[PDB]
Amino acid sequence: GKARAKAKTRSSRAGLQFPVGRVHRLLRKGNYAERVGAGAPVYLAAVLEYLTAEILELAGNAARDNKKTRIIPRHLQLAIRNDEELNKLLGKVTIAQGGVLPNIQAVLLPKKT
Amino acid sequence: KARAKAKTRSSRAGLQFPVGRVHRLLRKGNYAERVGAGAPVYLAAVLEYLTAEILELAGNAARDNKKTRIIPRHLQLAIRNDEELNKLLGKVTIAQGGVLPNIQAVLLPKKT
Amino acid sequence: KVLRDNIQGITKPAIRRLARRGGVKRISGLIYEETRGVLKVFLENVIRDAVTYTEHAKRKTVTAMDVVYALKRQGRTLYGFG
Amino acid sequence: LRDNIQGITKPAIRRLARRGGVKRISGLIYEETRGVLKVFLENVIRDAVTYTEHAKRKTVTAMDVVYALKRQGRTLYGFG
Amino acid sequence: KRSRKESYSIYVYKVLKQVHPDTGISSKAMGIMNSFVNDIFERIAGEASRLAHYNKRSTITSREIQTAVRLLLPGELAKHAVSEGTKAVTKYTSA
Amino acid sequence: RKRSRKESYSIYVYKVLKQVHPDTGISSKAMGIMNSFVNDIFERIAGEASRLAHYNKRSTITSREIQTAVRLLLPGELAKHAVSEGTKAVTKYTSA
Amino acid sequence: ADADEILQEEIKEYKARLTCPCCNTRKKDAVLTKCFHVFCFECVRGRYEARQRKCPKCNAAFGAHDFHRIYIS
Amino acid sequence: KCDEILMEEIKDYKARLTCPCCNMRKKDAVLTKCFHVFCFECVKTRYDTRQRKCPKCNAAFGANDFHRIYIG
Amino acid sequence: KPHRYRPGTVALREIRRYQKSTELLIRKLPFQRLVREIAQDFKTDLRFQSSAVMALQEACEAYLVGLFEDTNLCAIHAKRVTIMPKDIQLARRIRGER
Amino acid sequence: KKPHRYRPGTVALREIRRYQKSTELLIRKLPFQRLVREIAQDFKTDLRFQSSAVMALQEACEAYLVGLFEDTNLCAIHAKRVTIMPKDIQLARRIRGER
DNA sequence: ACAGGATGTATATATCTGACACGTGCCTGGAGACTAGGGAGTAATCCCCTTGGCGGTTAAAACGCGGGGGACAGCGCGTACGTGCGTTTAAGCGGTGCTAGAGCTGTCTACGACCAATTGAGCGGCCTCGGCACCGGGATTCTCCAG
DNA sequence: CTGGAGAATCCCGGTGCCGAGGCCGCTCAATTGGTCGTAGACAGCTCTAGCACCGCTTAAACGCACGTACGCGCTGTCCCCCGCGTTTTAACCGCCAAGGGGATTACTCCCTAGTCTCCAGGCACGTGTCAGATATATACATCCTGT
Ligand SMILES: [Zn+2]
Ligand SMILES: [Zn+2]
Ligand SMILES: [Zn+2]
Ligand SMILES: [Zn+2]
Repeated sequence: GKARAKAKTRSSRAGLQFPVGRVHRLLRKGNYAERVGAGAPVYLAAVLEYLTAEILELAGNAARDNKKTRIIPRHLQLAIRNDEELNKLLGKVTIAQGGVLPNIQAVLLPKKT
Repeated sequence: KARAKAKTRSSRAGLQFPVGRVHRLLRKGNYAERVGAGAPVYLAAVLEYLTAEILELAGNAARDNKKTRIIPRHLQLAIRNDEELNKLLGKVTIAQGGVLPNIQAVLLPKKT
Repeated sequence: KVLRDNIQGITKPAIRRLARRGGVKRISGLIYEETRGVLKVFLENVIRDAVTYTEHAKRKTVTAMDVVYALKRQGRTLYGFG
Repeated sequence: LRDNIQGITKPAIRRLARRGGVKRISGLIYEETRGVLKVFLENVIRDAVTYTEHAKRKTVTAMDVVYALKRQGRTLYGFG
Repeated sequence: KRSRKESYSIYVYKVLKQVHPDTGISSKAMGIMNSFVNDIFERIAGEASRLAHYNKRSTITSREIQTAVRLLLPGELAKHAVSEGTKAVTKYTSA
Repeated sequence: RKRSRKESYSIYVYKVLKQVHPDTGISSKAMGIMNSFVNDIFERIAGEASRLAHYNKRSTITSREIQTAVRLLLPGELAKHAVSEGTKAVTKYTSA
Repeated sequence: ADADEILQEEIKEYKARLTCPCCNTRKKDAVLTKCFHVFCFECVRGRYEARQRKCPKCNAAFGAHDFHRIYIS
Repeated sequence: KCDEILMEEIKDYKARLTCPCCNMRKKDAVLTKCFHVFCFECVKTRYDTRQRKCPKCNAAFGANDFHRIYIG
Repeated sequence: KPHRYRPGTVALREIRRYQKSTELLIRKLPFQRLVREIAQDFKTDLRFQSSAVMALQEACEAYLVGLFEDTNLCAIHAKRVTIMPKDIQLARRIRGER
Repeated sequence: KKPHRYRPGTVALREIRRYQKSTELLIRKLPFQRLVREIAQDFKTDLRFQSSAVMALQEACEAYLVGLFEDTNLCAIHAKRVTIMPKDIQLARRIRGER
């Protein structure tokens, strides 16, 4: 019979904002393996969404104290460099228009006699 | 029923390294859904050339060490004494190869 | 048209600014020529990789994709360009 | 197994420095070298144990170790 | 016809509005975010492919992704990502 | 309990050594070093060529992807000599 | 006149075998300890840098330190 | 004055292809310890007299340490 | 009476203002000309997208800033506040660039 | 009379030459194996190690410490010192990227 | 700078000894031959968008100068480390013994590929208004000389 | 040890602007629902090697004595780089303009996956034998004391 469900995205089934279907397609066309399991895109999309949420929360926190309601690459760079764990995750990665983390060596400060 | 007996693609290209095994590993390694005919030939040629270079340098080091058998120390000397071959394998360590013998000039005796 | 000695275009105040962003207080006068040298070596490596990528694509224009692949090649992954 | 980092003795660290072309070694070098060696082992062994756990194995094979080293940009030749 | 390209822009924006209801984002920052998502996806998928090849498995499952996450992500971030992935897989299995 | 079958480049490395150093042997540990080196370089060239085919939206790896991968990965004059050797082998294979 | 011509001819002959066959521009100062033939140092250094580890005339394989500088004078 | 350099040119080249000690025949031998070049029969006869030292730089060498060369 | 700052204070002010800011510290046209010169040294008759040149400038500035950070740390290690070419060479060789 | 005594440094140089000419392991095998097992039991209890795995770990650690001591010696020479101090290792590791 | 005494190192012969090189039997993984269908090479077009020039102008670079503060050589010291020696520790080697788990094999079933229909998510284009850059001025804070 | 003067910076507020985000239309790829094949989980068996203990030997670790050389602090001196004002210059923005080739489409052909059979290249195993440590025995290159 033609009685079938209309549509139900795998992202909504897993309760994810990130696309399970697009991640599955990219896994299939990326030549990673001959086969891709059903739960592999779900797990990968969940991990990607968690990492995105973490970095975006940190970036919004960095933007809030700068009196800006709009995340810029400087805020993302500050969020990544302040968080030493995300910093070590993205140690060998440079961010365009992000600047650097403001720090000066303690010996370079004035003697202040 | 008449057919050619056999001729390996390594023999066709004049290569010692296996073109067929390289082709099989290229398909089985999930690199692309298709692999050309000349790609394993060219890759086997490149692998054989690199093998010949490193082996010739290692044999030269072995002869300079008065030994007719190549040991990992000779291979390490071959890598570290050739700058191009050293930076091709810069992030690679060799088991039981030792290190290239060098001493910083400031550490030498002052001759006083 | 050909281009010559544009490595001098990376001027002394520019190198001083780059060192200031790197938290450098005092800069020797011989820092600048070595900075030109090392920046030129880095640019030769990256541009050679990008030009090889462009040549493989049968293209005569170096896109941002080629530069991004050359950077992710050398352990210098760059974000914000694709 | 408790306190086996002292098993990396002082003369062993001096021998390692001698292979590294070090002429003089401070007395405080050995503890800090033991610490950084402990950090290096923690990283490599953690990756190797993860590789072993994925394979549903209870034995850490040499291939797991070389995969762990290759992950950290420290490729090692001679063990597969 | 017309060029078509896909990106994680709407997904990143939905996550942002979930975590920061009254915060915006710029085009350059969204490019940073898309590059980050593709880079991490490539790292995890390549590591899972390597585990599948080492263990002679012909398929990538949630076990491969979990092992790749444990290998690549550092420490507490890896633990939280593993928990989130397991939660999503269990939720997807029920529905 | 039967016997397994493990593939290696040992005989190929030995053939190359004999054709470059006719009266020089190689130890088992050095053979393991050589096999690991061949596997590493093979996987490196293959991964770079796979990424090259992915970037150009190409479904096949031909001699040109390996061409580009060798020009990239191999440094200095190793690159051009391996290019010459690979092109020579490809021409000799297409001729015969 | 004849003596000067003969002397110039033998001087040219001396120039022939005192100059490296690979370069033919400037004088030999090195020897490969495998083929026992005299060349100049930077030509064989370039060939080793060009990864051409064969002698220019007898094609004998030589190592990294199978060539050393010759003190002619 | 062109000829004045000519026999001056002769004595310069003629000196450096001949043996430092015998000074009468072209050099065709080397010493690999001291990186110096002598002729063949001089090093033969001076090895036969049981003195294994270089006449000019005083470098000790063995039997296999010196060999024939083709200077040309 | 002229007013002068003691040496180092203005340098510290530049350090602060260039660590707070994110814009490119190299003039765009000279860097573009340098990139084009190196490219034509590699392959002649070559064209560059503007995004490609901007990405190259971002990468080069980031690399030079990191190298100068390591060079400054080398300077402090030698009990110095000024950087020297030996500092750059040591940092590059430790990083594996030499 | 007058027992022989090498000056401080020449024995060290002789050990440098000997241990750069040689290739063997510079750490005793049993203590390093015990250290590896100690560190490994913090990740998964009741764990077994292939012998070749322990040799591979030992080779990797020998190579890493030799390279780290090379960079440490270069840092010490940079500071116009011939002795290596902990700050040398800290600087070398931080430039290499671990710190 | 030069004896020489001693220490260490580099050459020249017997001698075992496992490891290495070669010979055999399989057997399964490459080779031959042939099909078919899709990937890509080639021809054509078109429309971004890259390159090139000209002009204003103005921010930035280059230049020169005063000086001060950091680099470096030299000195002194004192202590931390190197070298050697006697002592103690445990590493190493071999041998045995037990079994846990690596590794392989046969079932089979339950997931993953494949495919037809489709439809709702996701991307391209439009447009608007508000977050933010900027201008401008005052207040605050940092620096430095001169008391 | 601060006062105060000069200069850099923060903050407050109005204004315009351009791009962030919401909306609309379309379209194509993710979804649903089946079939079918085969990948792997799963139990069972084998047997390799990992682990544990034991004992002897001796290499190595360790503790200490003693000297010395070098790490470090201080002093001088000196000269090189920083701050700053002025002049030049070419970067940058705007605008114009041409055409190069990146990107897309359409067509065809040839190149590679897939199959089936077949055989020989390579792997596991076995076995002779020979570089090769491993000693001594002898002849130079440094190390250090001494003059
Ligand atoms: Zn020449
Ligand atoms: Zn010759
Ligand atoms: Zn003579
Ligand atoms: Zn001599």
